[PDB]
Amino acid sequence: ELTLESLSNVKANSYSEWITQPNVSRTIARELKSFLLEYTDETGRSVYGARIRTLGEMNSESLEVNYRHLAESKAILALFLAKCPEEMLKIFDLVAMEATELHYPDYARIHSEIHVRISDFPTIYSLRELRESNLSSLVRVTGVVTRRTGVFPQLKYVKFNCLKCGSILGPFFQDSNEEIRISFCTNCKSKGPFRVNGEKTVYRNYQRVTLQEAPGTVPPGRLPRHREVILLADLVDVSKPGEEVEVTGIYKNNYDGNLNAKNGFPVFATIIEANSIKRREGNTANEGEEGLDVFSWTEEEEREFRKISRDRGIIDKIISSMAPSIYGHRDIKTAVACSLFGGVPKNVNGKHSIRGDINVLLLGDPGTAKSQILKYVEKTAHRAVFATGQGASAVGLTASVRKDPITKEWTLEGGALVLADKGVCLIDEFDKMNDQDRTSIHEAMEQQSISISKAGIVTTLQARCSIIAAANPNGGRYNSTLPLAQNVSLTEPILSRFDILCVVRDLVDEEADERLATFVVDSHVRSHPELNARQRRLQRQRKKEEEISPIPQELLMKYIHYARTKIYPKLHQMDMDKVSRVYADLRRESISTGSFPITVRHLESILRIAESFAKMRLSEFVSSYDLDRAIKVVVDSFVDAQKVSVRRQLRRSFAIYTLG
Amino acid sequence: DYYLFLLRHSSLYDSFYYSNYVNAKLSLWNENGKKRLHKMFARMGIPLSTAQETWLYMDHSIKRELGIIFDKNLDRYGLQDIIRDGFVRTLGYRGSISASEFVEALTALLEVGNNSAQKLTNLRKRWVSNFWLSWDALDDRKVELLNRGIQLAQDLQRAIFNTGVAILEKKLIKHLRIYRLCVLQDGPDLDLYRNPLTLLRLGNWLIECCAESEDKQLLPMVLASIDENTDTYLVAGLTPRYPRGLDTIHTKKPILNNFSMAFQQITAETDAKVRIDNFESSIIEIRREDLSPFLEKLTLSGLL
Ligand SMILES: Nc1ncnc2c1ncn2[C@@H]1O[C@H](COP(=O)(O)OP(=O)(O)OP(=O)(O)O)[C@@H](O)[C@H]1O
Ligand SMILES: [Zn+2]
Repeated sequence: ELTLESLSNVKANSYSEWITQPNVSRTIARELKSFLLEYTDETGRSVYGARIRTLGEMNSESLEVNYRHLAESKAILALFLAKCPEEMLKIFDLVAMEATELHYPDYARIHSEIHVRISDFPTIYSLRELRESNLSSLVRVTGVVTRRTGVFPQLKYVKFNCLKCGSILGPFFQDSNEEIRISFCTNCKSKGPFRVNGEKTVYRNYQRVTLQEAPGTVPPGRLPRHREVILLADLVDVSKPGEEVEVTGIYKNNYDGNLNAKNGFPVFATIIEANSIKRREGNTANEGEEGLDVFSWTEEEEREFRKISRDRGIIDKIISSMAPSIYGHRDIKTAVACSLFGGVPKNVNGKHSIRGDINVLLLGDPGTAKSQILKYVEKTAHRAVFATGQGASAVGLTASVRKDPITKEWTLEGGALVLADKGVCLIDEFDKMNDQDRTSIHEAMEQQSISISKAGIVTTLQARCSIIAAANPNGGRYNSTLPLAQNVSLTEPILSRFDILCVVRDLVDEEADERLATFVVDSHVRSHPELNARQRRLQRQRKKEEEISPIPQELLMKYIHYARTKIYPKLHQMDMDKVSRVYADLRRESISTGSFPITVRHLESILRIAESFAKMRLSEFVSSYDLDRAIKVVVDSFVDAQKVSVRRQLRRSFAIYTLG
Repeated sequence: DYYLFLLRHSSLYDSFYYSNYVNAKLSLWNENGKKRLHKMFARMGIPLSTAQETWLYMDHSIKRELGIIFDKNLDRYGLQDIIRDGFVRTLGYRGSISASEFVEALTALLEVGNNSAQKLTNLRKRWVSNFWLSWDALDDRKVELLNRGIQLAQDLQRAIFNTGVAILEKKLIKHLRIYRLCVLQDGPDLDLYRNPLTLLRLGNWLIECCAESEDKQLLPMVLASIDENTDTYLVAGLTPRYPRGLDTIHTKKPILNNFSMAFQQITAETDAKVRIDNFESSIIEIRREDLSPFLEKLTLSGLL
């Protein structure tokens, strides 16, 4: 037997042969199993044991292992994995399955093999800087998905049969990029016809994708580069055409006759076999964080969620934690939080569908941090799409029709509203936009679907998306002596579809200006860029978050994701008379004096906001406090969009409902 | 056979989900119980996709070895009491039926099938009418009615579970010194609890949930349900029950029901507008106005 000290010295003048030796491969497996079983973090809890426990619960087929953990301890194995992926991964999958069969015996009846997904590889390359020295090694490459072939079954253990000797050949592992070539018989001793051994075989899922370089990475004015990526089983359909992705994989080469024929030199083709996939569409928090999905939670994190969810005033802290560095504008923050958490969709007897998402509009003076709030919402949301003004078209926010280059049949392609299904679409400068482009979202805002009838395609899509829009008033500035209908160009059909409207006014006030200036100067002071040091960095970065954020942002992201995924509150016991009276009063005080369209569509927004406030508390039933808070929000959103003449009377008239 | 709800006419996951004993032992009404059930199914070796198939079309190999899988795994989660022996009847090329499933189908047929005095009279007439529907299902010629009863039982158990989770999450059960009160005034589908059998179903769910609770007490429970059309509460008293798997040292003549004498004592002394006319003396119909005072008197009545 060998020791971790003995793996340092190498023989055979090649690392692959050194790894594949029988004596070395027995020490490697034992060391990998010890790493899997005995690793503990700072708090003292084994992480891979918990991951294995969750694997069986979720009926998963893959295990995620961080490269930093295996590099910090047993760094020689980390170097071996870095240089020689193919041989290390076969052993590591086997040891992973052996470790898994210590928590779930008889798990082989569910899945027969456990795959390992590597995460947080240190060195990141671009497609432009790939050379021949990276051949047969693990690489990390960012790109943009362009085209996807589709899922087909592929042979796994290939068999052959020869007729004159009737010989059956042993199973062959297919390279997945090179056809199995066999010409010699162990029995026939000569060339013979070979069959595929019809039936009695094992298949795998296979797919192929093309990655172009991201426009941000490409130097301005230069042509992009592309490469081909092969996705095997458990990795199919994860990436979608149009998204931006980061892939960790193995860089390989193969001989192509056409490439040699056209160029005129013995050049080879290259392709990447994908190992790990991470989505980066809309994510600017990629500067930090560890893992393949930063919106996923562990068991202790869920327990912490349920612990902090029962504190009184959780809603106040959640609201205060929205865009902490922006000063004031608490109504905007409340509307943003309500939109982010969202309502509950409904279907009554399978024939009547009711939408459950909140849309927000921000109409305000220039220089009031609306765009920064939109950027914060983009960063925090799980799925987010951004658009602005004249840069969007009718079919750029909807589905488009294209001729498939391969199949040559008319096909549907995605858009901004489809890329943000169960997400958020943000539209900055929503008033500086063509009417034909603006009117394309009428169906998606309410019916949450898209219908296309073009070139023989008659289909209906699904876009369960929420819209937060920012606009400027006529003349660039809001006239408080005029009603709303003469401060904007939008008509009733599009104004009715919005749930919350926030009018932002800039007024002269010495104390307010002094406080805002002090806050902004302190913020600029804070953000100036000037045990293990890598954790000293974390503690210093947490100290700065302590002042202005009641809860950390990374915790809040997982909190929002868990709340949206798991909770579905109901409305069993509530006061119908109060809501009916509020709706009737709001309808009466609109035609008499007002220019804010109120229909039945605004009655349901109160219930949606109540369900959102219930979601904020991780409660399964809506209480009276949440409904009262929703009524107060709706009433304050209507009173503050009036003329200065009647605002004082309307506020007094509507004040009886919001007694608390 | 097993203490599972309609095993041979539904999936395995459904049988484990809608069982009183499993729910009591694992607390499935919240997320932790569901996660524990998923972990159990993962450990046992049955894929989650296979456990959700119909019993007839379930994999033959899994069905053959179900007994060993139960025996070797059920002990870890405290569910070793679900294994028992029963009676199964088969007639030709038709299919097997157990006694438990038959009685649940009959009870489902009893429960649902087919100026306030007339309103109560029509309800009682319909309850009388359901008797012949349950009677017809005992004849071998009428099997479609038995299948209809099975479907009705599944729907009824789903509704009972849905109401019970709402009762348990909002803490509607009030712990008084002498008894525990539960009054259902608001919510959906309160028109199913106008029948005594459905209220007994919900009470059996709640008592089963309370018996396996670590809290050691034997207080009787009171369950009240409103009917808007009649403006009357239907009120039932339920006796406590020992845990199913508990030893025989406490075994005796079971806990006695003392609600009949208390109700008669309160009714005789005061001119309350109560109706004690059912065969079961523990079920009464009290007008809406009299509920809150009457219960107060019960608090001082004693014998509970
Ligand atoms: N409390 C605050 N109110 C307004 N602006 C603030 C505040 N704190 C900081 N700022 C800064 O003021 C600047 C003005 O913000 P911003 O550019 O979003 O304004 P805007 O008029 O809403 O933008 P746009 O026309 O792009 O929608 C930003 O640099 C922002 O960071
Ligand atoms: Zn041969």
